[PDB]
Amino acid sequence: GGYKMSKAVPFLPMSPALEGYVGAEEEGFDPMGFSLALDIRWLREAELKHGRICMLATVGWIATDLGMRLPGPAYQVSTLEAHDAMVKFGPMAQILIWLGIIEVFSFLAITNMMEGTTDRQPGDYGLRRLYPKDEEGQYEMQLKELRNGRLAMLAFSGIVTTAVLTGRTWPF
Amino acid sequence: DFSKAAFGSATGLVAKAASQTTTAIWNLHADAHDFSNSSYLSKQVFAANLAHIGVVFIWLSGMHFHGAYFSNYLDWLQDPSIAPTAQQVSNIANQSVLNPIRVTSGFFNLWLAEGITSTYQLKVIAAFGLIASALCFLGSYFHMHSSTSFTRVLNTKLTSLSTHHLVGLLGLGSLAWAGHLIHISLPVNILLNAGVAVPSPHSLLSSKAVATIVEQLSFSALTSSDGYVWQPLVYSAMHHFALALVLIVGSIFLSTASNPLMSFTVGSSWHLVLGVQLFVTGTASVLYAQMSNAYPVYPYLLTDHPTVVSLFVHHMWIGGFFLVGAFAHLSIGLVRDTLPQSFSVVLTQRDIILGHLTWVVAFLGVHSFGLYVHNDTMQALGRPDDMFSDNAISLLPVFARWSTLTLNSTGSAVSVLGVELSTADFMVTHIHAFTIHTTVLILVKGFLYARSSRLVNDKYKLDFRYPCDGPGRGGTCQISPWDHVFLGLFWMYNSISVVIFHFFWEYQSNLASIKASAGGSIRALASDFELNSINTNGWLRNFLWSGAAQVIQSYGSPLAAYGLTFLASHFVWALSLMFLFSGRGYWQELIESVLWAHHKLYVVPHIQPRALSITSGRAVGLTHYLLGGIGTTWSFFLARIVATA
Amino acid sequence: KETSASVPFLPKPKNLAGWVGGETEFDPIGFSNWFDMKWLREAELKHGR
Amino acid sequence: KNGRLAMLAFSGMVHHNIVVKGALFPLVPDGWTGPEPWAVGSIMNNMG
Amino acid sequence: ARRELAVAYEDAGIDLMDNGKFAQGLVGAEAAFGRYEFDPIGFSKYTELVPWFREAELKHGRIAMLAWLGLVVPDFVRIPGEAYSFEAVPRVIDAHDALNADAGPNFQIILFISIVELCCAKKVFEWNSVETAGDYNLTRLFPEDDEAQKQMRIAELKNGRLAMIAFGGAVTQAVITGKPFPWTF
Amino acid sequence: LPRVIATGEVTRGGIVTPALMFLYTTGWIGYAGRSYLLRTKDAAKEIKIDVPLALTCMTSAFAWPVYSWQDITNGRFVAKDTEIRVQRMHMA
Amino acid sequence: VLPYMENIPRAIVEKEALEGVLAMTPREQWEDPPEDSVLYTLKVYAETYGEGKATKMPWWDWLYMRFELPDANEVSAEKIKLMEDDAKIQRRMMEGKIPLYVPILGVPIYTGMTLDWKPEAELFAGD
Amino acid sequence: RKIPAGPYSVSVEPLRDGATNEVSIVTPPISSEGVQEYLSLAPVFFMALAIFTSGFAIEVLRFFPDTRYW
Ligand code: CLA
Ligand code: CLA
Ligand SMILES: CC1=C(C/C=C(\C)CCC[C@H](C)CCC[C@H](C)CCCC(C)C)C(=O)c2ccccc2C1=O
Ligand code: SF4
Repeated sequence: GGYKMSKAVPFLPMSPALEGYVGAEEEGFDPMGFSLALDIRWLREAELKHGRICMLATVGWIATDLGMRLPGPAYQVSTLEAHDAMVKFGPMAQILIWLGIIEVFSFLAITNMMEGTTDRQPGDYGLRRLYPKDEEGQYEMQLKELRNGRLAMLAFSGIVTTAVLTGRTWPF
Repeated sequence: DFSKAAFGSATGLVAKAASQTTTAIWNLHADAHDFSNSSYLSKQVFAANLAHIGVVFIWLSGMHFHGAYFSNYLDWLQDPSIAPTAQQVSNIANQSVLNPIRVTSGFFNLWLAEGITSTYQLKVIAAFGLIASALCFLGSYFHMHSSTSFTRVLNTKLTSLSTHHLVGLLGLGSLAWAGHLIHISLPVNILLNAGVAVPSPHSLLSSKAVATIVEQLSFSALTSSDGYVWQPLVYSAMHHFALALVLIVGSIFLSTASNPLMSFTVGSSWHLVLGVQLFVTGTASVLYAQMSNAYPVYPYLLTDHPTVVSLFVHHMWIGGFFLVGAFAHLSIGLVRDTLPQSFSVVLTQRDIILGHLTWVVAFLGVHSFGLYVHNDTMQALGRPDDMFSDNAISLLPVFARWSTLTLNSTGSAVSVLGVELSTADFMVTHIHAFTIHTTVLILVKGFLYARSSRLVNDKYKLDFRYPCDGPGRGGTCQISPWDHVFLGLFWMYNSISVVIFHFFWEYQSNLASIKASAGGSIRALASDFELNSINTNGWLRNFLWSGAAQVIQSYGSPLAAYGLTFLASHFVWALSLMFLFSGRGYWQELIESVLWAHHKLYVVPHIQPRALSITSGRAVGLTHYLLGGIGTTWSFFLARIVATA
Repeated sequence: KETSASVPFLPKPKNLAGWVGGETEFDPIGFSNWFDMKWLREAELKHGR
Repeated sequence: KNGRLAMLAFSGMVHHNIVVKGALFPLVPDGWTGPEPWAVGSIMNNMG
Repeated sequence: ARRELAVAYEDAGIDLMDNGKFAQGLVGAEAAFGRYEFDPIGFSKYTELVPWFREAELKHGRIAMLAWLGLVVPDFVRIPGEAYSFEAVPRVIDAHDALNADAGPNFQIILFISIVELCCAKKVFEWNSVETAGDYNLTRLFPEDDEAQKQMRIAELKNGRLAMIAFGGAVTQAVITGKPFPWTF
Repeated sequence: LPRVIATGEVTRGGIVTPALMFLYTTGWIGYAGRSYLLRTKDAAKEIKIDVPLALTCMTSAFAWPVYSWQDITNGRFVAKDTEIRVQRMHMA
Repeated sequence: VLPYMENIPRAIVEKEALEGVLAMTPREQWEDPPEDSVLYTLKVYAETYGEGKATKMPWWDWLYMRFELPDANEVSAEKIKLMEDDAKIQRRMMEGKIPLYVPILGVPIYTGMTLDWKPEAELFAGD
Repeated sequence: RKIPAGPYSVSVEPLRDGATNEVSIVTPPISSEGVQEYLSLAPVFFMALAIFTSGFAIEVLRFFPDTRYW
């Protein structure tokens, strides 16, 4: 009759800030109501940035702990001490500089989408490529991106936690 | 929207041509925190308080960060006798001489009293301090922009506020600190004093550690628990537990149904609460300054003399400043209230109270400084037996030399604290009393002559801060309660400067006396303070000129920074003299000539150059005077006590 | 609405319309809106030369 | 386009000569094993 | 008449009126002989927070039921693993001060309870009425009709209160005695 | 202790080159400020700095020594004494 | 009394609390309380809540209202109105005879005697 | 706004009916134009200029200690 409920948390009404977004029509999981207090566009931007970063980080850890190593004597360090040896070596600051450039332009994207100067969607950066033309295909692809991002966030969290606890490669 | 309103004060400043002057900028700064009476005044006050709490949390996080990364805290743990340094100085310009700066804030002793043994713990505390500061900033934002009006907290919900502060904040904080002491600050100090390594602090909360290793509840433990660095923590834990119990019990056994702020407006109620709170905080700061060297509470604290001196002097200065601000805000609340009929008895005994205090101040000043000048004259005339000293006319403080009472199972503090007083102590204590009385005279006069006076009869129409009423009636400059606080700040500076001089000379005299050797047991007088602090010449020679050798011969040494700050403090203090002695009109005419020079070259600034207003000039002069004097004393004390101790 | 050809996630910068290299309309920060385009083009050409 | 390319290229040449501490053309000398870590202090050099 | 939660939330919030009944018509008095409208102190007079009181009572009863069961069962069978064996932790009350800290299990349980309680905090504050109270939409085997629903609600309430009191005297009966499931001396 | 030779000879530790460098830098500063005030004849733009225009003036004041002298000799630098607020209260 | 102070639910404010608020508020102050007065917030919550008006409110708004409204005892108890009446009678009397306090330990301690501070001959004489 | 709330408030009106599933973003409604205007203030702009000048002097002193090229 009313108060469209969260399909994930069935005892809490879905936050109206979730309407029109990818993960709302099937999950709608906002129990703490962050979207009620924070701008849902910013939250989606943060979620997708985290998901993409974690999806890169998970495969990076997989490669580094499987023996995939760049051809250099300085690069022959384990993943645990990788982000101390590479910090001292220099490339960590280099990656920081380039990601800082990319993130400054991402800041421009965010501070242009909020004022309406662009019709840019939160996670959108313009990379269509493997993007369906049909709207249903676009929605399903965005849902796949979000689910993979969340899964890899949790996966990388577990990977780093278990690797620090018990120093091993990855299957543990 | 909100960003637009962030510079809203500047937009209003430029909107009207009347506010396109530098005086408008100075007013914008002076009226920054002067939250005007409105429906959201209480929200503004509470949010500002929470923002200040966040700022203090930033400061604490920075201090713990310096302890973690830029301090020799571990080396100090291994050897408390070494110099505690917690501020690295990079090699820029030529400042490399002072690279390790001996910090005298007592953070090392505090952290040792907290059971902190690893710099990782300091890193964690710094991170949590940053988190707490972020939370405080979030809460301050929220309260300013989205929360309750808070207008009921001082009149309607004052019972709830007071009861919460009594039970929850104070009592529960004391109880939690007692638990922290008993559980991780006592055992860690035990295992450090015994040198038997320290486990993780959480492992002490195991119910299998010394908590149940032995159930004996007195001074008896493994091997020989005879550490006297540890007993002050035991006493502190007992004190906190007892204080929590008495606070919790008395809060529910107290009336608290008496709010004296019913008759005051919300703004005046806030100002009066701020005044009484400042009075309490200032007297608490002074009490702590006395008790820091009166009673040992931190591990290896008394051994670190620069830390003791710095704690005493800093807390004395803060107490004096807050005591002055107490009367400042009492005056603000009285003069800004529509019907402040509550102070009717004191506003009707205005002249009686003021004149009796005037006689008290006159009597104390003539007597104390006449004892000093009489000693100076007699010593100059070669009449040491006519002076006021132990070997002469003796002004023995008899009222000090008695605390005997029925025992009833007590000890220690049942006496004069094991210290004998002499004529010099009597005279300097009377000097302290006179200076305190004069500061109180100025502040009380500002409070009483705030709404009206025999000279100007409508001073309440002039608000709290005004330059004057005019050159009429012979001259009415400095009649405002603000100007009375302005003069009381100078007299507080004088009082606290004499107090810290007395403390520092007594401390150095005691250090020299205990450096008898061991065999030397007739200190006669010696006691350089007791023998020489009876003349103004005695002070000028054996304290100021004598101890200035450390601060003026500090060039090329790590105390060269203290020497440079000594010079800069003198410079700022003479600049204050510039601001205080001069007047606004002259500088306005000078600026007129300079502005003609500008206009001649088509420069023509539109924010018209105006010299500082009369009150602004007085405030700048007072700020520079306090900065210069306090900085001179700071550099002098720190150089003297670090080089020689 | 209109977006820059080079940076699809940013608005199309104005003042780049009639210019030699303006068809790619690359100006994320947007010095076009702040400064004279003639001076910016002169500076770019001089730097390149 | 040539101007932009040469601006970036000249910056690269200068900083290559900085990192290698040598001539531009003998790129990545024998036994390179990466550039030497940068000298002079920083906020992270004093354990920031 | 369970009033499916989606339409039940239409009357949520802090109700300011008074139903005129006992504690806002809550199920639970429902004693053996008649109705035991207990409320001796008078917390039910504070009518606006009566749904809050029901939520607190239901949460306490559920946590109790689980805790009494979870200090009865382990005295018979333990989880496979050396850290939970009958020799490593001789008594169930020792299980608290046996793992804790950096052993993992108890901290994980606390973490997950905190997460599930923070996620369901929007149910307690806001979205909480007289009818909803403790309804977390876990009905499933909640019988239909109306009197059957009342009987199951009163069964839950009586069992929860009984388990609260039982757990109290159980942790008490185990600290003063240190014995298996029958905690008699 | 090494000395500074302020005679005017171009020597090691002299004053002519530091004097020229400072004078150029501060003429740059003053001309940038004066240009901003001339192109922003408004107290609003004084309290609220027009950052593009301010930096335009700052980077454009590099030619101060020659532009200033051209304005001085062409009458656009100084102001006629009869057109500015000059002190004549004595009724001169 | 005023129409909006009629049949106010106990949830918004207690009956004793409402009576105390009215007792401590001047009669002419009603019908238009100042923004910073307790009666103004009590009025604002008196409408939009009760009888045919909105009978429910969100939990955060309930917390707001509870923070912004008195709770009868210890805040608007009859003893508090008695003390306020005593204080106003005191201030009325001091225009005349003044109670005698003495500052003991720096705090004025009431003695129990009331002075004749009013001059015998010249009312406005300062001596 | 019958409930007395401060100017520039992100607070919903506390006079609401039964629990509302509404979106009330507690974040300051700032503006990019407004932020740029604020950072262009004379205090902000000139303190940033002073910081830039001071840091430039710091770096010149670091990489060219003393006046070695006098
Ligand atoms: C709990 C402490 C506290 C609080 C909350 C307040 C709050 C207030 N005071 Mg107050 N005051 C206090 C303590 C306090 N005071 C004390 C202790 C004194 C005695 C010294 C005073 C003396 C005082 C006077 C005389 C006046 C106020 C006024 C005010 C009001 C406006 C303040 C303002 O706009 O300043 C804005 C902030 C500043 C001006 C800060 C500028 C920096 C100061 C001037 C010097 C700091 C120098 C610094 C320490 C050294 C620099 C470092 C060095 C190394 C270079 C406000 C209600 C004014 C008023 O009208 O009240 C209604 C007023 O006229 N106060
Ligand atoms: C105000 C502080 C002060 C005090 C207490 C003294 C005290 C003294 N000075 Mg001295 N002196 C002072 C300042 C002071 N000096 C200063 C500033 C100078 C520099 C000019 C000097 C220069 C000086 C010289 C050059 C000499 C002294 C000498 C003396 C001694 C004798 C003075 C004398 O004849 O008494 C006179 C006293 C009185 C006339 C009585 C006045 C006090 C009465 C008792 C007040 C009573 C009030 C009463 C209780 C009110 C209530 C009444 C009501 C109940 C009815 C005496 C110890 C002489 C000496 O060598 O002796 C050791 C001496 O030759 N003084
Ligand atoms: C000098 C003076 C002025 C003139 C003061 C003015 C015009 C204030 C402007 C001074 C500027 C703002 C100084 C800026 C700071 C200095 C450059 C020093 C700080 C920075 C250095 C340490 C590098 C008064 O207006 C005045 C008014 C009433 C009584 C006495 C006086 C008074 O003595
Ligand atoms: S000198 Fe200054 S403060 Fe004194 S009366 Fe004249 S104008 Fe007022």
